[PDB]
Amino acid sequence: GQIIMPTPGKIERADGRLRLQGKIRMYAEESPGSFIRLFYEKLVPESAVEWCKEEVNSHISWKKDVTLPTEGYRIRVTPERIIVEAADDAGFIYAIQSLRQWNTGEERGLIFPCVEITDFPRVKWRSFMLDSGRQYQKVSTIKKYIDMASMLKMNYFHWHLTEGLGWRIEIKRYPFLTRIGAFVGQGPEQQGFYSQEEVKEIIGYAADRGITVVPEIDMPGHAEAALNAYPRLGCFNVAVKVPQNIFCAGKDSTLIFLKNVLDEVCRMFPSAYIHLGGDPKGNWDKCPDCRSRIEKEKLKDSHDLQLWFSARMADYLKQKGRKAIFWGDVIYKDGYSLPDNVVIQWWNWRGHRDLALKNAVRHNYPVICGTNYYTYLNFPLTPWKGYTQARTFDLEDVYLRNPSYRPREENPLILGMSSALWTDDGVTESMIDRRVFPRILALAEQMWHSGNPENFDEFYGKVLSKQLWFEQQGYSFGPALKEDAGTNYKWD
Ligand SMILES: [Zn+2]
Repeated sequence: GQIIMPTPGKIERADGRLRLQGKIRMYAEESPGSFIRLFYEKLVPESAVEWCKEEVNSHISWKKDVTLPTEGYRIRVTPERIIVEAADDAGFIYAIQSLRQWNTGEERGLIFPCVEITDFPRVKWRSFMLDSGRQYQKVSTIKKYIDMASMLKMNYFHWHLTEGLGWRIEIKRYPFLTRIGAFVGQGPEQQGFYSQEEVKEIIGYAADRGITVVPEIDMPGHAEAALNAYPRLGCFNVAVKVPQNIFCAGKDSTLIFLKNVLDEVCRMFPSAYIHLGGDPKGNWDKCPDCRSRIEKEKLKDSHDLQLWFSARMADYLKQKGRKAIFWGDVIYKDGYSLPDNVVIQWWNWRGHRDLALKNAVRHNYPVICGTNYYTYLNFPLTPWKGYTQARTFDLEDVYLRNPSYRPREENPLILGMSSALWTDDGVTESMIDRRVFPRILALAEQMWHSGNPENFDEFYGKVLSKQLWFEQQGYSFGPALKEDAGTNYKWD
C-alpha cells in the first residue's frame, strides 16, 4: 500500500493492484506448517483458504529460493497472483509481516499494489527484552510483546525472568523458587509466575511467529527472591530481606543447585542461547566458603571468583550444546578466562562507554550491542522518579546517535543489537507502550534495514504515517520528541 516498517531493502512498484476477496487458493512447495498459523491469524482465516495441488491455479504461492540469504524473502505481486519466496521459515514469516503492512485496507479482504520486494536483515541478532522479574505481566501481555517483536522483524525475545524482587520461572525440582520467590514483591502487579505449562504455550506462540525465546536466569546476583525460597543457597542458612545477598559460589551445593535449575531451563527453552546475567561482593568478601574457593582454584579475588563461577555455568551450558550470554560487566577486568560458548551483551555506555565491546574483541567473545544510550526504552523522554535528565532520550537521540548502531561491516563477532524495557520503579502493564513506542521503531529500523541513506525527517514521516496502523494492532504511542512530552507528561 503505502509503506512497510522496518524499511525493506528493495521495493519496486509496478502498475496495478491485486484484490483478493473470497476463497483464496494457495500453493506451497513444502509443508507450510511452520509459518501458516501466523498467516491465518493476520491475513486470511483458514476457512477462506483452499490448498491447491497445481501452483498455476493458486492466487498465492509459497516457494523456496535457496539463493536468498538467511531470513530473507522476495514478494512479487502481479495482477494475477502473489509469489512469495524464502530460503527458510523465518523468511516466510517476515514476508507475512510485510504483506500485513502492504495491504491497503481500502476494502474488505486484501488489496495489494503490484510490487517486487526483496528483503533481508542487516544483522543476525535482533532482540527485545522485557523485565518480568521486577514486575509480573500476564501471559497475554507476554504474547503481545512477542507478537510485537515479530511484527518488527526481530528474531529473539529476551525474557528477564529472575530478579531480587521476583523469581518467576517455575522449576519443578525446587518448588519454593516460585511459591515463595514470585510473591516477595509487595507492589502493584509484583506477584505471580510462569508455570512450565504457560512457558510451553509461550514457546509455541513465539515459534509460530519466528521468535526464539531467550531466558535469563540471573546468577550469582539478583538472588534475593531465590534466597527467600532457599536460604541455604546463601553463605549461611539465614533469612534475607527483599529490596523493593547473592548465591554463594563457595558452596558446591549452590553450583549443583544452579546446574539443576539450568537442566530444567534447557528442557523448557530450546533456544541455542541462555542468558546468565553476571552483572555486589559484600557477602563474598567475608564468606569462609567463597574465600576457601579462591584458595583452591588459585583465584585473585572476589571478582575473579565471579568469573570462575560464570565459567563453570557456561561450561555446563556448553556440554548441553548452548551458548551463554553474560552482561558486559563480567569482563571489565581481565582474569579467569571464560569458555568459547560465551556471548557478551554490551550495555553500560553511560558509565563505561565501549569498555565491554573492547574487552570482548580482545578475548574473541561475540557481542550483542544493547547500550543504555539509546536502547533502554525504560528511559523516559523527560524525568520520572529514579530517572533524572541523564537517563532520558527521544526519537532523535536513538535514530541519530545510538552507539549500538554500527552500520559499517566490521568483525563478525558483532552479532547485532538489542532493545530493552526494564520495569524498575513500578512500571505496570498499562505503562509499557508509552515507553516502547515509537522509539522501538528506530531500533527495529537499525536492526533490519540495510545501511542505506535515510534521514530523520524521512524516517519520522514514516513513523507518523504508520502510527494509526500500529495502534490498530494494539500498540499505543508515547511522545516521539522531547517537545511532544511537554512539561508534565504523565509517565504513570
Ligand atoms: Zn559465599
